[PDB]
Amino acid sequence: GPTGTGESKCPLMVKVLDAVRGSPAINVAVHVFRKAADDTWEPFASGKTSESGELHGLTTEEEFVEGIYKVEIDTKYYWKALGISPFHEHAEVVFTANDSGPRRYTIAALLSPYSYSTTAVVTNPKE
Amino acid sequence: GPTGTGESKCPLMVKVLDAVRGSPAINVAVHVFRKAADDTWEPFASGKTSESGELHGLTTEEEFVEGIYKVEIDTKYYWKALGISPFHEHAEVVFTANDSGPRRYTIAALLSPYSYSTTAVVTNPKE
Amino acid sequence: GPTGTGESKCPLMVKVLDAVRGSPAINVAVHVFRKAADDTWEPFASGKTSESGELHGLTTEEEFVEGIYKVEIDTKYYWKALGISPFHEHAEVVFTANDSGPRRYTIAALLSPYSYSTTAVVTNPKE
Amino acid sequence: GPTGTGESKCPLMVKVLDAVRGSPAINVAVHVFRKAADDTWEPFASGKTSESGELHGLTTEEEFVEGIYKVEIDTKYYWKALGISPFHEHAEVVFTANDSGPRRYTIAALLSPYSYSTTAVVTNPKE
Repeated sequence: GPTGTGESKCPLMVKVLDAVRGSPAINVAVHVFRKAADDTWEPFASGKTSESGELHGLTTEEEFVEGIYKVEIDTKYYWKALGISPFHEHAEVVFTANDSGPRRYTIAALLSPYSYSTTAVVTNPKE
Repeated sequence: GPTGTGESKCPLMVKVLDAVRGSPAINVAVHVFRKAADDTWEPFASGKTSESGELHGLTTEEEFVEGIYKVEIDTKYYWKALGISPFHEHAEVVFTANDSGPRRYTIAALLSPYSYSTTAVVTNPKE
Repeated sequence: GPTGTGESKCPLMVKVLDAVRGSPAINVAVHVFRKAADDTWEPFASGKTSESGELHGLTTEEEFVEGIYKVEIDTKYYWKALGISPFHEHAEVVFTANDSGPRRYTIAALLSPYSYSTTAVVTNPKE
Repeated sequence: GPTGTGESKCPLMVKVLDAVRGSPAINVAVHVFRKAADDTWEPFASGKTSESGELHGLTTEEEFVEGIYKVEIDTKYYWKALGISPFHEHAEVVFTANDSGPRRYTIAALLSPYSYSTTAVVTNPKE
């Protein structure tokens, strides 16, 4: 649907859960970078998790080209605002998106102070 | 809404993901038991995961009384149909539901052959 | 020797870690069970996790035969001492032991108030 | 001694486990980095995981000072040897080391084609 920037049929979605409260991790900053030609990391998109703990509308299909991306979840300020001191500075996820035709990626993350898991769920663009 | 048996505003929902394929764990058997008065386990409800890897309509609010329940995910036949031999016979989750007023429980599970994580997300009945 | 029910060779070890504090879980109660004839759970061995979070010397090679064992780790109380109300009554791991050999089974567990991940590390013994 | 860059006291250990095979991950490449002045990543230490999946003797107490270190574990290739196409380029763990002490840091990681969980076990040394 929408082309350029925005939501569209969300080709990239992020979900954060809180393993200490058993609730969605609300208002967590997410920073997406893409591997640019000079090998450095260029800012691709950014956003905060909603009440449901999800971040949609990060990019559109026409913008989400092949490449390597890194999803940075700023987990530390999340715990610090909770008064808890955490171990990691953030949690990043690096991958090759789109090198065999367009896909949908759902990057899910379970959080705890001294531990974290990440899972991706990829699907082939359906109606 | 609906009272007795069925879906309603789903007071108990289950979600299974596949950590080896990066996809929803489809058609996995889920068996829910409740701690009956004689301490044994009585069958409460059952179902299979859908295409989205979720199981809804297990019970209604009026039926989901306080108590201890065990959600059995029959992970082994899941992997065996995939030709993979797994380590656990199944994955169960035991908890005390409703001892402080009604809640909604989303039991999520990430699966792998020799490992598995489970997370619950509980919320207070909203509109 | 010591054999019977003690370290010796250790065919089964239990490791419990605390994901909120970033430390091992000391004094968690663990109760191993074996599946009996009339399909019930007969008490096998038990103990408490040490200050390093590992539980050694539960059974031995001569007594540890092929079958279905159940490792139930008592987490609720663990969290309770910590002044934390957890979601689970406990954590259990149901598996078919031995098969083609006594080998070595390590059961790992990572706990959070609302989550637990488990892993079995079955490796070949030589000493 | 050995100090400098070797076991000795081991302020930082790396543990890599394979959740698909139920075994430790042997020969995974791990590269530790330290955050430098001009906020970049200066190579610190590196090596390969042993047959038990642990990587010992990376740095030592005198050389391991307060700061931001980065443990990047090269998983993609690991899975590749296994004839499995993974989702991640690698796994990294970004953390502030030392603070109030050299202590001991254990970085645990559990891998799957589409997932990885990580945990830091920072415990008090006495030997």
